[PDB]
Amino acid sequence: VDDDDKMLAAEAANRDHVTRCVAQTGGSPDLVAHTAALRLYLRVPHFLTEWTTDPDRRAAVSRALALDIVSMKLLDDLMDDDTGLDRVELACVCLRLHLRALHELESLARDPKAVTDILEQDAVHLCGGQIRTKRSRATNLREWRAHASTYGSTFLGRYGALAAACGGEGQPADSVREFAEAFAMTITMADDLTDYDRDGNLAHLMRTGAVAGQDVVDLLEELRGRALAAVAAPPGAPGLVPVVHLYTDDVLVRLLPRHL
Amino acid sequence: VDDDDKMLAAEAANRDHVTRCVAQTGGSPDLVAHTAALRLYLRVPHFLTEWTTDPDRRAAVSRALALDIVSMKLLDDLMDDDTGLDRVELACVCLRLHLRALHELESLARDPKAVTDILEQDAVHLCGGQIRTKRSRATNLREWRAHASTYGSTFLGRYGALAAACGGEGQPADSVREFAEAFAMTITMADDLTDYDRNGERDGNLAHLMRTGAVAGQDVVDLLEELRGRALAAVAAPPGAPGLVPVVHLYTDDVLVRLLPRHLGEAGAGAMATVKFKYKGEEKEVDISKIKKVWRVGKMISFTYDEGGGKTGRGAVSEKDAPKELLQMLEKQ
Repeated sequence: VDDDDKMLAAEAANRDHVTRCVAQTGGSPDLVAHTAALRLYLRVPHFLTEWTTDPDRRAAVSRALALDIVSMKLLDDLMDDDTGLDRVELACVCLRLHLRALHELESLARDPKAVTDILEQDAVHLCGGQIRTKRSRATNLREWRAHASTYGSTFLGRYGALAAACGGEGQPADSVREFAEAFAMTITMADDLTDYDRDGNLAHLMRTGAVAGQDVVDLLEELRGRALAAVAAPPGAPGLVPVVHLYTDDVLVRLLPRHL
Repeated sequence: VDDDDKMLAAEAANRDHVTRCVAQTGGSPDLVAHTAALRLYLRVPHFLTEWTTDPDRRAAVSRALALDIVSMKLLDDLMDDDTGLDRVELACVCLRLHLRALHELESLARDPKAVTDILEQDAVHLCGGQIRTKRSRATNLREWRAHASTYGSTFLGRYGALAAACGGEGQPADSVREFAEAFAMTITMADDLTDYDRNGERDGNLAHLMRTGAVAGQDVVDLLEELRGRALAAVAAPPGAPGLVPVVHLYTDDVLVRLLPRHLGEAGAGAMATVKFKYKGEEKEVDISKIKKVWRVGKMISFTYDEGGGKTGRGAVSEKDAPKELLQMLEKQ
């Protein structure tokens, strides 16, 4: 029973918890399936809970985070209106998943108040951030990274902080968040360079020559370094070291050559 | 500074808290103006907090409720997507207002879990309820009422419970939510009978079912009188919110007097009234519609009526056996 076996079971359990929840509140098969197809979004709560030593607590925080992350993904589907999904379903299941997550997270938190503290603290940075992102599109790496710091880093940073708040004492909360913010930007770049083929896209700027390949490599190496430092803070999440390498190397080896 | 002046001030203070909070998140002026226009959504929290004795707590709860009610209104605008407002602003301001409401309410709650408990308890009823409302359009009053009890009654009942949970001591939790649920249905009928023309709404719409013939006017009156009675009962429960009695009457009577007649017509209030009397030895009954002239002689009401053809009828009844309709023609003749 290695780390891959824990990750795979966590991912399956998060998926089942989300799909049961979407189904019982009236989600159509198409909306249930859409939800089941959010692979990395169902998997990333396992990474965020790597510092949680009680295996029962860890599975309960992981699936609570999966409900809210999926909820925020459906809200994001609702603002783009481009899935061909029923907007009533999208909106109603979005609210249902989010309210369940609030309840599951508040019942695991040392201090239930800490859930609403973390969600309010940078709500304006996150929500005002997403508005500015979709208004003025990026024209160089500086602007791309600034925007990806909100809908990517601040977005996962919050779930990092929530995993530390509900994962039992001792967790180095600042390092969990630091990990989430660095990892989020690696996978946001990945998504950008995948979702070009599938206007402020890093892929487009790379291909037009507004952004240079070596700069993207340097950012990825900076984010790798930031993620490795965060998981070496005491106590430490050594399990995340191969994870940081896997997602970073994948952008360098498989995705960068598609745009250069 | 009586109850009408407190109620205006509370809406204006909720409006200020909500519009500032929308502007600070990067909501455009149009979206700020949209939330400012939600007058009843902004006032309703004043009704829900009427039982709160400490006025600094009252104003805090009231504005925190306004934040989440408006947020959920933005979510609704985002699912219909017909406002012309930017979808990204609606979603991001929706989330932001909601997260600020959770923080403010959790700061005032007796229990740290009470807010998320109330929001979770009937989340499936509310969320699955709204899905089925748009999935399967109501074709009669029973169906209209069952749909309306989720996105109206359950919707506001939750803010009722949160007002009680966040409103310190002397809150009859069950009665506050009872009032919210009955009042929400009164308000939801008013919206349907209004938004028929304001929004051009047809499928599942109560005004359409009334005009179509699918729902009878008298059944609508009875439901309004039931919701009035339910709301009056809730605000009479000790320690009482007597300030809410004229508010219940105002909204119910407005549906009865102003909106109903636009969908019923000549006389949509049930059966045509009659006058019973004896005349030349026979039992007689005439419809108010056939009564020509009507006048008073002591306690007696004397009158003529169209008997069919050119023939004119004659009668006199005691004022004790006169229908209100005949006595009204007395006053207006």
